Amino acid sequence: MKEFYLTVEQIGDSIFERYIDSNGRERTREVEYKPSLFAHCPESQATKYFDIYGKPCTRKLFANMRDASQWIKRMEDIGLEALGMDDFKLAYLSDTYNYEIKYDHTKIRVANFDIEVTSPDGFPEPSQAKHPIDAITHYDSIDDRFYVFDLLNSPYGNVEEWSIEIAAKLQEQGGDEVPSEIIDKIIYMPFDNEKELLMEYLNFWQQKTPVILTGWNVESFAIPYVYNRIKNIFGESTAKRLSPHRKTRVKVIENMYGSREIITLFGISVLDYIDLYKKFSFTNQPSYSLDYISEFELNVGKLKYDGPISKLRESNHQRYISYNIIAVYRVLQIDAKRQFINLSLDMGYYAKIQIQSVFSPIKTWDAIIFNSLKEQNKVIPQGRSHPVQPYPGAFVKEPIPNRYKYVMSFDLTSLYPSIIRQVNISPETIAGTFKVAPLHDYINAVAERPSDVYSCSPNGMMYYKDRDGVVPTEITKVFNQRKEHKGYMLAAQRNGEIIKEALHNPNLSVDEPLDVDYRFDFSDEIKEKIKKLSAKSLNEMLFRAQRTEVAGMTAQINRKALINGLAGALGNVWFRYYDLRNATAITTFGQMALQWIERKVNEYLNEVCGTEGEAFVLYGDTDSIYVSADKIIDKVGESKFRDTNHWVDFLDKFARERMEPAIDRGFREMCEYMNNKQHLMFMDREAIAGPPLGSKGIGGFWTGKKRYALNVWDMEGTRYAEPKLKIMGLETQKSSTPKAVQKALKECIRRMLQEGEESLQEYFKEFEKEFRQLNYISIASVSSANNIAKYDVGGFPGPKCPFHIRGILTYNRAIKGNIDAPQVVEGEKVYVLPLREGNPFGDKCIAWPSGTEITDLIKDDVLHWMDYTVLLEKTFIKPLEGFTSAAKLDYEKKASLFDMF
DNA sequence: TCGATAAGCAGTCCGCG
DNA sequence: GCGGACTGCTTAT
Ligand SMILES: Cc1cn([C@H]2C[C@H](O)[C@@H](COP(=O)(O)OP(=O)(O)OP(=O)(O)O)O2)c(=O)[nH]c1=O
Ligand SMILES: [Ca+2]
Ligand SMILES: [Ca+2]
Ligand SMILES: [Ca+2]
Ligand SMILES: [Ca+2]
Ligand SMILES: [Ca+2]
Repeated sequence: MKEFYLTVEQIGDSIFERYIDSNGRERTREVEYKPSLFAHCPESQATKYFDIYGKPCTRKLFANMRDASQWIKRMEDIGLEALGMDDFKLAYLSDTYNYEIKYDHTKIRVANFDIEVTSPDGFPEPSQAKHPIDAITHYDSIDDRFYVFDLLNSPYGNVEEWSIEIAAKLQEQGGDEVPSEIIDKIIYMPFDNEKELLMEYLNFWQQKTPVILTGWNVESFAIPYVYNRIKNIFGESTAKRLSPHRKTRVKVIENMYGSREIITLFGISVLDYIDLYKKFSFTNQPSYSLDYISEFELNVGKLKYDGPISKLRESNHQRYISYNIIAVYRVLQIDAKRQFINLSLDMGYYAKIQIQSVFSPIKTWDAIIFNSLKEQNKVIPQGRSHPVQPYPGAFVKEPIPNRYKYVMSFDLTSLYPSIIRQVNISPETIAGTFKVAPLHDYINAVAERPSDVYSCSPNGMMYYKDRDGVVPTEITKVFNQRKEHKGYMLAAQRNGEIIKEALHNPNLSVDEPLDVDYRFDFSDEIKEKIKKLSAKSLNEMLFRAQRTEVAGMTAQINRKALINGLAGALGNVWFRYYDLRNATAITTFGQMALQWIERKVNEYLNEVCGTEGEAFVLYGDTDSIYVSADKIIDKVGESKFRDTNHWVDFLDKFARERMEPAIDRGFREMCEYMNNKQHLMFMDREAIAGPPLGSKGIGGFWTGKKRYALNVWDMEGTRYAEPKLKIMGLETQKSSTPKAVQKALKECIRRMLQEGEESLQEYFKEFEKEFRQLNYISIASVSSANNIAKYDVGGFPGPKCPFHIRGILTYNRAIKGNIDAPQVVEGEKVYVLPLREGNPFGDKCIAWPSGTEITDLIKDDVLHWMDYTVLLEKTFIKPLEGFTSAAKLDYEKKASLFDMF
């Protein structure tokens, strides 16, 4: 097999590399790598190395990496550019793996672990590590085993061995319900003392050294705790055995308001799953506790136990260990669904970076571009310092707030990367500038044509047309990957809808789910078989289809994020290729493209309708337009349609056969006007929206920019079994909105769009009547909590204290003198509830850690004093008033002359 | 929260005769 | 009461 790296590090003048050799074995080597860097040289000096601008360079080969680094410093002292890849391990990988890396995941040791630490005096600080580690569960992907290290004797209590038999039993049998599918994969090791546990853990680690190390909060808690605890008991040298090269570093992570420490383990790639989830999931969650996320992702119930976690080991060691094991498994289950480890491996090996560098789009692109240029013997420029400067972004149209009955939307494919490719925007393709007119002059095609030679953006930039820049070349490769995965995602989605339709008529039989590839549209044969399947088999196929869609989503949306990240990186001062001329060339072109096509679409539809100056485009944001289709429907007449699907088909046909060719013509003209390299503005129909045929539903409404709701029948070619609400920006979509209120507001919107005013009024009256029965957590607002200390003046709110911070201060006074009470953590999220006048907490609100029940000794008081009236007005009535006033609708029935009867 | 801009709403402070 | 200036937070793209 072809060899591939596992990890790479620079330690002084050595590269330490772990890799898989040609026989599939894991090996380690130390290489005295001699790096090369570059200086510009005279034209008269023959060379094969040229910088990205075609200027000749001489290669300087250094005796060692320290010499190269020192040379860079002296070049800065002299005032001359030191060219080349200054991150020597990236150059090492580029030299050692000079081919497309083919990796085998089955050879990569992926470790998932979780520790338990009993602490009687609050949160066990990892930097102090003053309490015994009393459980470790460590799952190894190569062995496919859960290794459980269980401390039986502690200063906080001596316990009996954990029982695998009780663990397996149902909770209704007094068991822990450790899933049957992992029971046979548990290797249980009890220990008489903590020293023996840790020494054995280190020996085990030495034998089965993680390449990828993950878990939940492992980077911020488990790893620093283990390192520091071992350091405290045994000394530094023993603690450093967590690194295969025996090198570690305390790394200070700084943010806007403070800093924290993590432990860098040289020769390991830590991908904390909480951070993978935050980067790759495109959710914003009210809580990031593993129980919360597990419930959300997997629909598994919260791990239930009695009493505080600090007393769980002594009271119920059996459950304590079982829950530690289950916690490790839950992360594996989330990964089986979301496939973020797979994604990280894919991207990391593609870029030829340390796998953990996938968190950095700048590092990822630096390596991709470096490797690409190196293939041509080209030499990358030195990174430079730049002052942070604001720059303009997208255009967003101001909508007229209203109901909008029939709506068809259109959206440009991968806009910013398509602009880069079309215009040919790259550091080395800049050709010069032209004299800019106001943007509206380009939008209306009245400005002078920018160039007859070069490809242009309306920000004034011109670009070469003779050859693709490296940025366009490399962005295209990843775009093509993204496109393939999006195809699989949408097929799985369409396949899901076929199964949903079939589920209306399940067969009374005993059968099996069909063995099918959900990434491809179901054949006629598969469709016929599906229509004969039981509900049991259909539901299993639906689950599998949806899992396939999720896998496709992960792969596509994050490749989209990477390519959009390249466009963004051009506006980040830390990027080697930072250039506001290029960043603004993209964003300004986008503003033109949107408003240009708004004009073209209005012109086309006014022509087909025989009108003049009417606005068919009601809204647009960045690269999308929303077109009022009322007049199109009315031209045939609603009476002519058999059912909802009939007019959806009609609009689908109209969009594809009439509107898209008109849009294409408009963009081809724009390409000519800007003299671009290649026409790549591809705007396709996205949504078809409207009320159900014959209903009083309003179809859709806008309240303002980035705030709208549509009743969608078809999305990008997926024809839904049931209409789907596309709600953007409204409170139903905000993690800050109480859970039960999101739900209520969504139903109000559903009724508005699908059923009409009277239905909305019926629901509102009921919610208002019953909402005080809702669980307090379900009606609590959510907020991130920053700068608690800034606004804390002797335990009371300082000037300008935010509402949620005031709530935290209230909580802090209420729990004062309790080392056991859950502390609000700076930077994390809180639930917030308003309090009625004259409450014993002495303020108008209280807040506590999100994803948790408020502590028992104040819970009863919070419940008694919760201000339901304020809660309803602020979170429910105010947003609903916004929706209905925009839609020109009343949520309460207005008095009429009929009331006389 | 270590790892592009536009723009919405909640809330504080305080003016607005 | 509402709005503008400002902070804080959370979206859409
Ligand atoms: C979502 C997103 C978009 N954008 C910019 C770049 C996008 O090209 C542009 C439009 O966003 P989208 O329409 O969401 O995405 P897209 O056009 O890139 O891809 P597609 O429609 O094919 O799924 O907005 C960002 O800069 N960062 C982001 O995170
Ligand atoms: Ca735990
Ligand atoms: Ca788009
Ligand atoms: Ca599309
Ligand atoms: Ca059937
Ligand atoms: Ca879009």
